[PDB]
Amino acid sequence: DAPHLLIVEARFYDDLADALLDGAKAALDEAGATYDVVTVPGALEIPATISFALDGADNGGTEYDGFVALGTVIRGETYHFDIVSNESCRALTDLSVEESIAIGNGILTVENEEQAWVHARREDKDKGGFAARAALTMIGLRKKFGA
Amino acid sequence: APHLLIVEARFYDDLADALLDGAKAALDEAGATYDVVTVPGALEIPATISFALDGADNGGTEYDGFVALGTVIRGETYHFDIVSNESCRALTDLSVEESIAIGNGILTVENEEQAWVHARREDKDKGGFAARAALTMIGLRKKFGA
Amino acid sequence: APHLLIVEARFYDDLADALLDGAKAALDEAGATYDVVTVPGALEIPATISFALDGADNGGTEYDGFVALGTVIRGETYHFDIVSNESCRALTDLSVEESIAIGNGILTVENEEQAWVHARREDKDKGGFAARAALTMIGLRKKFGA
Amino acid sequence: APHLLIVEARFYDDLADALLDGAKAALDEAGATYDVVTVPGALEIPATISFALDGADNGGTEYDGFVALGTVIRGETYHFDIVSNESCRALTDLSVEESIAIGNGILTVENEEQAWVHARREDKDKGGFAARAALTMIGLRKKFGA
Amino acid sequence: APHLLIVEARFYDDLADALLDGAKAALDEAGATYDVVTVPGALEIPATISFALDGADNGGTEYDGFVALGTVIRGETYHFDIVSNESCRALTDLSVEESIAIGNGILTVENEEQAWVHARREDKDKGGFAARAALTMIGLRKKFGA
Ligand SMILES: O=c1[nH]c(NC[C@H](O)[C@H](O)[C@H](O)CO)c([N+](=O)[O-])c(=O)[nH]1
Ligand SMILES: O=c1[nH]c(NC[C@H](O)[C@H](O)[C@H](O)CO)c([N+](=O)[O-])c(=O)[nH]1
Ligand SMILES: O=c1[nH]c(NC[C@H](O)[C@H](O)[C@H](O)CO)c([N+](=O)[O-])c(=O)[nH]1
Ligand SMILES: O=c1[nH]c(NC[C@H](O)[C@H](O)[C@H](O)CO)c([N+](=O)[O-])c(=O)[nH]1
Ligand SMILES: O=c1[nH]c(NC[C@H](O)[C@H](O)[C@H](O)CO)c([N+](=O)[O-])c(=O)[nH]1
Ligand SMILES: [Ca+2]
Ligand SMILES: [Ca+2]
Ligand SMILES: [Ca+2]
Ligand SMILES: [Ca+2]
Ligand SMILES: [Ca+2]
Ligand SMILES: [Ca+2]
Repeated sequence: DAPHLLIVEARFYDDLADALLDGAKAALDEAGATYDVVTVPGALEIPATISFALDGADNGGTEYDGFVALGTVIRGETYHFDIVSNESCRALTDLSVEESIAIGNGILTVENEEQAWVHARREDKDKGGFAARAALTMIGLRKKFGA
Repeated sequence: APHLLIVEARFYDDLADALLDGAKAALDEAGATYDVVTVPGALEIPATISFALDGADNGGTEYDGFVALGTVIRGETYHFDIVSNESCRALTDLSVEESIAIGNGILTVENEEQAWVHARREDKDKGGFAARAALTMIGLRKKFGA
Repeated sequence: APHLLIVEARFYDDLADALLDGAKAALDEAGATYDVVTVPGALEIPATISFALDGADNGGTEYDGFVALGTVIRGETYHFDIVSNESCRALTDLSVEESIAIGNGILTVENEEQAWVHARREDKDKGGFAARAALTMIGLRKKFGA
Repeated sequence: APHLLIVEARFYDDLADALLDGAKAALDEAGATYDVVTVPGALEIPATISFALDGADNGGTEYDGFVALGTVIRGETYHFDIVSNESCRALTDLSVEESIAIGNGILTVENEEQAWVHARREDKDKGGFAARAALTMIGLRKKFGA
Repeated sequence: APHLLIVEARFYDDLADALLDGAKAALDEAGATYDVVTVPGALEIPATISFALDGADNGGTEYDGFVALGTVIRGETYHFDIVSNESCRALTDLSVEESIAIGNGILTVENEEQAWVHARREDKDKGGFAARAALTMIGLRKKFGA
């Protein structure tokens, strides 16, 4: 009866990933929701992964009520940092719309590691918790609208 | 009488109130009805409209149009620019792909000051503008017989 | 003679008049006829063309092409490059997905000065260029027998 | 022998000539045949390829590949970035979604000086590079038996 | 034993070799096999994977995953961000729409220096990272039973 979420975490920056995951798990536990955690190398493969889960579900696999995308992108000198954020979020958005699924976006895109922590920590901006809660809210709306 | 779904990303509460106030006032004056659904951020507004559409296709409330409200204030983190681009990008695709009337009231400003200049109905009234746009689009949807 | 639908985003009233004047001159000059539909902003131009396409598939007016007109001036707020990007993005995709003739006259400028330099038929004439591009695309569409 | 469609966005005539010369040369050298269709700007190149594909699916000329030729020179207007992004973005989706071989010779430069360095066959020969890329992709299209 | 398709955009030959060496080393170390196909630039990598997918649906080599390798160095021209943007964008959509395992080794850097810091297996080894990312995705694709 409790929603079962799939947390797809891009573990590029491990310590930041743990902050986000701790934020997300905290919010889900707190809400009485259960979850599975899957780790991917970077934000770029987060959408594909949710896609794998959806197709998996259609093949009798675990059926997730929603998803929590966790990740961190720190703009350094390279332009690929803009690309990771943009493409991962872009694909997630399209995904949430095209598949009409509940997705909490916890993909952090900051200038430096200092703000990354400010957003990743549950003690701070708690983006991971905000994302997990966002997924729940969307799970509720998805249910309300009878999508 | 058109019945709209107002989807507000209530990130900044005060601003959200201003925008919603603008949207509601504009629709009231046009004699249009509406429901208000709340989401945490602009990023979930498009999926929300999607939910509404699927629900409608499942016998649920059928909406004539949508008013998306939200506010994104660019501070320091590169995270603000993405919220604006995606939400509005997704809304644009959605309006086209689904051929629906969408008033885009997702405010993307530099700082809180201009946010209020745009959010307040006494000012630029972005919320009202978006609501009116939805009505205009609802009318065009009907004129072309879409 | 080709019959085009001119979809103008009337945000800046005077600049819209300039683009519209430019678009009409080019079409009148070419002998093409047209209807003009007005929307509040560039963001609703793609959906409007979408409405017209579905309207036509429902026995409504069949347009040979489209001329999208609009102007976005990048001021101080971040709510400008998004309008042009998304409006143009959806227009391009629409032209490919639906294989239709679309003249893109959505003007994206840094300031009011270039807006006028591009919007005036007497100058850059962005509207006429878009109108002419639409006609060109109508001819190519027929030439390829698409 | 592969037969390709060169779609040239002829906005800057001289540069267009340089790019076209480069593309034709590369195609001639490879013993490939080609048709040339001209469009006003890079923005209509993707729809044009789309017209040709639908045309082909209606018994029209069947092309083995495409060579998109164009030039965008970034100056002041933000519309220059849009043309570059949109045309190239649509071409890419088109190459993927339709599984066709496309050589991208849409030159996006800062100034005219570098435009010539890239456009001239004697120089960087962007046109020939795009023509050669199209050929390469045609061969690959066949190697995979897609 | 997974069989991957390495699609390398060989624009800067030496850097391409660094990335390929990094990709093969990672795949050989995992016991995975692979075929290597060369394209002229990052813009054709997505269409190439598309070719491989179709070819597979026509009884061609069935790949368990893909490793996209390439390098884009941002200079003065704006044609650099577009190559990285579109290629990566196309790859991302492809991986989602086709539910395929794709390791993105398309290196987007500002200068030759970071290009070398990332392409060398001895250093950041983006080629190996992409290859390993592809393997991880292959494993996940199977764990989820997609
Ligand atoms: O999640 C992230 N992934 C990153 N890797 C890119 C991509 O997400 C994939 O892991 C890999 O490129 C191949 O799929 C990042 N950077 O490279 O900087 C980053 O900041 N964040
Ligand atoms: O509506 C907004 N949402 C924001 N959050 C992003 C997103 O809309 C979602 O709430 C959440 O990311 C997970 O879905 C914002 N910022 O982060 O700055 C903002 O300014 N405005
Ligand atoms: O056509 C324009 N519409 C604008 N409005 C945005 C949008 O096009 C819609 O009118 C409205 O947002 C709700 O749909 C603009 N700005 O806001 O700056 C602009 O410059 N040009
Ligand atoms: O090919 C180009 N077309 C341009 N026109 C834009 C577009 O390609 C179409 O021609 C027209 O806008 C209507 O579709 C350009 N600029 O405006 O600068 C440019 O630099 N290059
Ligand atoms: O892989 C790359 N291809 C490049 N060429 C662009 C494109 O990838 C194709 O090779 C060609 O344009 C025709 O499709 C690059 N630049 O132009 O700079 C680059 O840096 N990297
Ligand atoms: Ca750790
Ligand atoms: Ca009809
Ligand atoms: Ca001046
Ligand atoms: Ca045929
Ligand atoms: Ca097969
Ligand atoms: Ca250095």
